[PDB]
Amino acid sequence: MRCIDEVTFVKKGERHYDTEKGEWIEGAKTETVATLNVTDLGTDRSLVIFGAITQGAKVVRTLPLFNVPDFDYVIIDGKTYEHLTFRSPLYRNSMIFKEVTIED
Amino acid sequence: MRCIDEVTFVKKGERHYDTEKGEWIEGAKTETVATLNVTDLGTDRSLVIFGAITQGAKVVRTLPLFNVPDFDYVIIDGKTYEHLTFRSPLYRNSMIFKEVTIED
Amino acid sequence: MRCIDEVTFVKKGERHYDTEKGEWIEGAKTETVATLNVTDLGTDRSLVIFGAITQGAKVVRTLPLFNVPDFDYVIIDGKTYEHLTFRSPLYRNSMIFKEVTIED
Amino acid sequence: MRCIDEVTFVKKGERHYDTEKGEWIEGAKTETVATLNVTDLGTDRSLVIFGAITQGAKVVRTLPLFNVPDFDYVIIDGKTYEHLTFRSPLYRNSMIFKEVTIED
Amino acid sequence: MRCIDEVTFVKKGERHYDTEKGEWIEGAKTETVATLNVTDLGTDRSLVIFGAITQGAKVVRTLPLFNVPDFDYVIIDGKTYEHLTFRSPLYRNSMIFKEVTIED
Amino acid sequence: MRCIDEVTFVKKGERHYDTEKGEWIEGAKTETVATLNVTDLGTDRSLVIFGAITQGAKVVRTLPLFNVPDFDYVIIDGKTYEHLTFRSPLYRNSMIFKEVTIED
Amino acid sequence: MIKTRDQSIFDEVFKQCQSLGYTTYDYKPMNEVGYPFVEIEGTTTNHVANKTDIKGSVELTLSVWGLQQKRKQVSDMASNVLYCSSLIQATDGFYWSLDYNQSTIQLMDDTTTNTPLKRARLTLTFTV
Amino acid sequence: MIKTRDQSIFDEVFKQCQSLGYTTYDYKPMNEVGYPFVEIEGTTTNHVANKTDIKGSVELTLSVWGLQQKRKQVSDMASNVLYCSSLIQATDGFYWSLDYNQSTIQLMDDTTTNTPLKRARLTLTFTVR
Amino acid sequence: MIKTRDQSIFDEVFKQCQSLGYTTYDYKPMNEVGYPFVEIEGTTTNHVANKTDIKGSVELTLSVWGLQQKRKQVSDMASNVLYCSSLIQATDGFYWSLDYNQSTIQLMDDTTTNTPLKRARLTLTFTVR
Amino acid sequence: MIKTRDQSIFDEVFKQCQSLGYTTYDYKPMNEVGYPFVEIEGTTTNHVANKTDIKGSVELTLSVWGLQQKRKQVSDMASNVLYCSSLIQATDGFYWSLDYNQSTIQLMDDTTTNTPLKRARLTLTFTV
Amino acid sequence: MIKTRDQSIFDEVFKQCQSLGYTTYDYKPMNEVGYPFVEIEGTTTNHVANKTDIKGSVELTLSVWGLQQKRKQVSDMASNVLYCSSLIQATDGFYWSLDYNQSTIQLMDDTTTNTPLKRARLTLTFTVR
Amino acid sequence: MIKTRDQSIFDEVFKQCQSLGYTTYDYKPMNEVGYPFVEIEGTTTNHVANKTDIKGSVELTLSVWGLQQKRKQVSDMASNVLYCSSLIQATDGFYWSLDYNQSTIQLMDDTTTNTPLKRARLTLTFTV
Repeated sequence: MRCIDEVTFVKKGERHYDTEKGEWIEGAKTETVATLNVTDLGTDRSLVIFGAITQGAKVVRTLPLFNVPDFDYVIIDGKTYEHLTFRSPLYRNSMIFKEVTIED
Repeated sequence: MRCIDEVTFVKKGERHYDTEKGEWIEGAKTETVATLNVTDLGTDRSLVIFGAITQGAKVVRTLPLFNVPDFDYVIIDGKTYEHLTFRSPLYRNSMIFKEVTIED
Repeated sequence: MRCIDEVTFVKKGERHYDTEKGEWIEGAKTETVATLNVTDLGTDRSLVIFGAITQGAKVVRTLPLFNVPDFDYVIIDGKTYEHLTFRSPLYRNSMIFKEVTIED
Repeated sequence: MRCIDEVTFVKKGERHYDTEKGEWIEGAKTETVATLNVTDLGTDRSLVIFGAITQGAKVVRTLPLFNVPDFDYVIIDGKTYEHLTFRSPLYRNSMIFKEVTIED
Repeated sequence: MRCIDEVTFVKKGERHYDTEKGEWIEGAKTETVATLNVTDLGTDRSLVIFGAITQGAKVVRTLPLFNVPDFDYVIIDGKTYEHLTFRSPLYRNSMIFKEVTIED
Repeated sequence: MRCIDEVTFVKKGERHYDTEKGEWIEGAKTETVATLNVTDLGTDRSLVIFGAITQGAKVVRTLPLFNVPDFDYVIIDGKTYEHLTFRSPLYRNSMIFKEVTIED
Repeated sequence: MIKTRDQSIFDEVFKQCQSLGYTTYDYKPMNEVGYPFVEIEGTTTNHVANKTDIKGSVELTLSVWGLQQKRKQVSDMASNVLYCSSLIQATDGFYWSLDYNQSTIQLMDDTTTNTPLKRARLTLTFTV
Repeated sequence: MIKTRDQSIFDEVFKQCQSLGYTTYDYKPMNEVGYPFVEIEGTTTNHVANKTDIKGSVELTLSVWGLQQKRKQVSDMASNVLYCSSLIQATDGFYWSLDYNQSTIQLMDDTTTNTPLKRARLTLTFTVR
Repeated sequence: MIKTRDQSIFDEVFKQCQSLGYTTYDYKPMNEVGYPFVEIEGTTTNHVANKTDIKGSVELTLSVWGLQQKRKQVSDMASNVLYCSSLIQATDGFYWSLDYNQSTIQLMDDTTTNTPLKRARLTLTFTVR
Repeated sequence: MIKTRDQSIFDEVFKQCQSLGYTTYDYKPMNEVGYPFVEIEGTTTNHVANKTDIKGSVELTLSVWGLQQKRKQVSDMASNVLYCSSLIQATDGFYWSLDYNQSTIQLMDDTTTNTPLKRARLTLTFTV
Repeated sequence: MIKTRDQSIFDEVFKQCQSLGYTTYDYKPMNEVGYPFVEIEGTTTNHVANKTDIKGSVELTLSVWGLQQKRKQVSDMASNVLYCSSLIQATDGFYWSLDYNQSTIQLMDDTTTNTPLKRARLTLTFTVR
Repeated sequence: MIKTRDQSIFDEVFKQCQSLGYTTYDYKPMNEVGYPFVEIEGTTTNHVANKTDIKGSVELTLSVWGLQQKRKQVSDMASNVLYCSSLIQATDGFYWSLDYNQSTIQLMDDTTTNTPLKRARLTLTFTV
């Protein structure tokens, strides 16, 4: 299959709560890049109490002899996604992602 | 495919609220025309508390080497539609529109 | 296709409310006849609070070079129907009707 | 198709309520026999507040040049059924029956 | 088809309530054996208020020239089943059984 | 079929409640190993009141001349599963497992 | 001749509805068409005891169905039924009286079919 | 010979219903067909205490099923059952009394099956005298 | 002409709504488009008796639909309808008087259709005086 | 030795149920088959305070499951459980007393499985 | 310049929220993407009458939406909005006063979208005194 | 730092839970496994006014999750959390007091996952 798109895996640092200040304290981020195959599932409209929102989904596929690094969310084309399904059939990997919003 | 029908893309101006008068104030509109392929999905009867209404849907398809301008709603044959799904498979575009009523 | 069945289109006149008497005042009816193709979908039983009723559905199909007149309900073989779906693929027409009761 | 089973159509007489006695008074029954094609849909078990019951369904098919007499319920093999669907495609008749209990 | 498995049909005796003692009193059982064809559908996990249970289902098929005796429940391989569906297509029989628990 | 993956069957000992201390008392565990065929169905995200969790499912298949020992849960690659369906078609076995957490 | 309270009041109300000239039903058969009709819903009995007899109240519910573009007809039929039920004095073995403070009339729209309809729901309370 | 309150009143009501000549069930089996019948649903117990004994009340619920075109029959059966239950005075080890102010009869239409039926629902409250 | 209690109030309120210049419906047909409108839902009647005649109250419910970006228009229409209905005193055979303590106005958003609308619900209580 | 308010009464009731000779479970593990049994649902604690201690009540709920055609057995087991729980006087560090005015027994039919069942539900209220 | 009872307090609260520097919305459109926002839900009017004029109360409901890991920010915004609404004395033709005994603040988790969110819900009751 | 009442009591309860040695969460992440845990749900504020200040009460809700066959551990955790919360006297700018008459503990079973769990739900009311 044709693999030309770029996918970046991001892992967040350790977190702990500071009761005096009342804020969460976090560490740094580690980013690793890779080139895989991605396809689009379409952007839908959903109606929520406060208004209307749009969310998209994408699928990432991988051939063997590739190891997936530990990660939390994935950045594909300036947007952050977070996985919902993870299937590993016969030494391959297939993932289904959905869009989320991450604090600046 | 045969592309002969007419599609107009409309984008609204900036909006802000006026507390003293209590009315929304907005700018002008920008309209851009194009020729694409459209098909019908049927007009259905729906029962609502106040009575009965009609609503229709259409699908717009586009081949590559065409860029869709930024828009809010689309006017096809004297009626205004607003999209519900947006899919972009392999440098192509396919949109599913649904009818909405816009203030004069 | 074989088109031998007869279909009559009926359009009602203007309506306004007479608040003094408390009755609705109506005008005359305009009826136009045509010959088209009709098929049956079956008569089902439904249970309602007051008892049981029978309701029917039929489909009307039409080839191009025929223009449907403006109408409210359709009379097919001594029974009155009112449409639920209306699709117009490629200069053609297809309708799905349901049975209603009309005041004498 | 093979038509050897026997079907009896029953129509009930006029009914009116007698307020003094508090009972319904009815007339006589008219029974007409015919030979058609019947197939079985199976007997299911259902649970109700008072216990468990069994109900069966059957399908009756008819070729053209046969007219169905007016009826209320049908007796097939010592059991009384009452129809639920009635379809009449292309000068033919097809009916779906479901079992009920009739007063002695 | 290959019919080698063993099926036993059981019919319970007459029952009546004894108000003085407060217990149900019943007669003896009649058992009849036969050889038919059975297949499995799987044992599922179900969660109920008091905990978790298992239940299984089986299908019994029979060719013509065999008459099924009157019965209440069926013992297949040391377990008791009670029928849920009964279909009789073209002088044949097919039954779907589901497991129950019977007092010792 | 190709059977190279390893499966361990675990059966728990007898349990009884010690009402004085308020703790459960348990015996030893018996573990038996085997080599069978396993396939994956994917790991899904589920949202619960306290947060989000991931759970997985796997399928184990077995040819005849193999007897399944009595068991409670199964350990496949450092994770513990508990079955949900059990089907035995024609002297074979097919099982569907789901992931659970077991006390250390 | 002498029935229970429920059946007695049921028969009396049904007789009044028939005498007024309307079409009255209990369970509408399939073969009957034609929109203006009256149907009876149910009955409830309450008991209040003293040292001689057993008394209480009987509650009867019924509805009037019709086409939507005819509201005055349905309202008039409901009012006529209420007024005629208000004149019941005695049956065979019982004495009745209508409780005006607990009888209400409500109109709303019903769309359980393809034909929009209007229903006027009545509630009647009879004191022994 | 001496049972709990629930079973005692259950047996007494069942015996009265059987003696009247009606058909009585607790859970209708599949093999029986015939529309006129009486079935018992449930029981509830409340306690009121004093310095010598424990008293309270027992509530019993049952219903009558029948065809739609026979309302007078169902109403008559319900009234007969109520009247015969009103005559219970004492059982083996207990003294009872029916509370008239909290016993009601309700008629409605039930269409859970293919055949439209008529149901009368009874509520009986017995006070330990 | 003397009508029933429900129809008299219905007609008077409908007449006031028509006279103010608004478009009023009882059941909006399919053929009509255009979003500023008023529709009537239903009525309820209560009876209070004395030694001369029967009195009580009549409750009427309306609604005002419109586009979302026009809230002031809907609120003004609702307030005008309430104020004009507050001036009804006598019909052909009845004497009325509005009860202010049980009349409320509520604004919310309705999204049953594809067009986000604004809804204002009215409750009016008229007392037979 | 000394447990919380909930666990003390839970253990005492479980001990009584075991001593009567019945089979008691908190969640029925699947491997067990056999219809006469007792299971405990949950507890609830309320606090009433004075100037010396903290008092209140503990409510324990449990149910009895059995086959459909055996009602007397289930009713007798429920009554025996109630009577034996009525004799609880003191635990390690607490003094209890059963409140009869809020203890009820209810019988019904349960059909969540293939086999029709008879369930008796108990509610017990203990006062500190 | 002179509006209805609902619109006056609606505009006043909207102006206060805008002046505090927060982003205020009514039916947030699709094209906007940022997450520390306010939105207003609806109003309700009750009437109490005397022999001179009609008075009552107006109830306003609004909520604050933010990201899951930011609770202090949302709580501070809710408290600031409440405090600034507590200083309203008079509008063009009306006199107002906040009823403290019937204003509440509730925090909870909302998972209606793909992103976990935190919502604070406000209820404000204004009395015409 | 003076903070709003809600955040003040939230931080105090969180600090107590952390100091007791338990694991505390607000929204459990995906990557964390291991059963014994505490989670906080919500907060409600009410106001009562006088001629000098504005007072009222704050209600906090939290629950303890654990495996099914360990009830004593969950009950002990809930009781310890309640007792330690009962000793809160003053924060930075506020004075608090716990209302025993309106704090309850409830134990039940939760089966939203494949793992049967045990949950104890706490309700706390703090008076200013």
